[PDB]
Amino acid sequence: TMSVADAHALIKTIPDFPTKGIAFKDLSDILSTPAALDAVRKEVTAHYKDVPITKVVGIESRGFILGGIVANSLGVGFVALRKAGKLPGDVCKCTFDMEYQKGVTIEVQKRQLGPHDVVLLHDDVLATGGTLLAAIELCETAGVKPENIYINVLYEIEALKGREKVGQKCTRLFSVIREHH
Amino acid sequence: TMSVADAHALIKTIPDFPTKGIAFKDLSDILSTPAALDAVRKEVTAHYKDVPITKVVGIESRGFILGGIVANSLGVGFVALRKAGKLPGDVCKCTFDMEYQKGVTIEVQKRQLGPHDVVLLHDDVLATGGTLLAAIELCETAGVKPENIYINVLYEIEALKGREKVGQKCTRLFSVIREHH
Ligand SMILES: Nc1ncnc2cc[nH]c12
Ligand SMILES: Nc1ncnc2cc[nH]c12
Repeated sequence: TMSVADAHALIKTIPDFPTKGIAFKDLSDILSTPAALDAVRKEVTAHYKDVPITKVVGIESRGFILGGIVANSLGVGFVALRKAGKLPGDVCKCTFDMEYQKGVTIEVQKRQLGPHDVVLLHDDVLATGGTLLAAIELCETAGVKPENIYINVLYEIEALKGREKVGQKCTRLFSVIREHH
Repeated sequence: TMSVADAHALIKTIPDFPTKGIAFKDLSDILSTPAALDAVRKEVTAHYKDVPITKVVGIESRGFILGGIVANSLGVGFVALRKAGKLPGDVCKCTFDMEYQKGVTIEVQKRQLGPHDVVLLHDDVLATGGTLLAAIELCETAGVKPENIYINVLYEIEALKGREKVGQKCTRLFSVIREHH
């Protein structure tokens, strides 16, 4: 059976992608390898076994794959947070900046979150933390209480100190894998 | 316990979205309601219980959520098919047209699929079938054999006869829910 470390070994670092100067972390092989995906999924689910999560909020398409898997594994519903224009109906919005794109607008359907929810935010990679900080804000504007937000990321690039950045709004941050030094 | 019909009742039809003249099928409430998501997931997994699927290929972000859930449930890897520019590394490409967007380019990482694979393509909604037809093409260019491709969609809008369109390349098409007449 593969371990989280084995999953880690499947990650590829692609230079100058999408734009030059950006070291892209390709997590694709963890997702296409069942034993590696199970290892990472189990790590997340065990971690929140005693946390009364009511919804998993996947941050953009990048967080949909494992986000959905975790939601179904925990037995809670999944809610998508997407760039503006993709979600229909009443929505809450917020504008932010991420590692290789500045001026993005995220949205969430108003009806999917509120005061009663305990949210597990999920993102594939934690870089500058701009996307996550914006995501916490959105959840809170929708009515989720600050103390009821937890964060999970598959891969953390500690060098960019995104953790401290996000720590201004949420300090319950669990990363499955951290970039090797 | 909710049934597939109950899941169906959670779907909302949004008029003139994203552009006027388009009747958008909002599947969001099935995904945020665990009992409805379980009902649909179970329907898909039972259906392919005896099919030797080796990979689930989710068609764009729209197919990532349930696509990932099905992949992990079946115990196979998940492979993303995305619009051009989003996937890094060597890729196979193809250009198509969908209900409210003409001139889209889809891609798949070359290394994720090949001759040995039995693919379950998954898309959230089957409309004109342009996206699916293009997806089958991509899989085949990557090396997947025509007889080794199966298709699953969560919701089928039969009125647009996408099924016959896709039937030119693949006739193994299972839709969980079909639009009411
Ligand atoms: N360096 C990086 N690698 C992979 N995904 C992201 C997303 C933001 N920054 C990234
Ligand atoms: N009418 C429609 N509703 C929801 N999703 C899609 C995707 C293509 N056409 C659609």
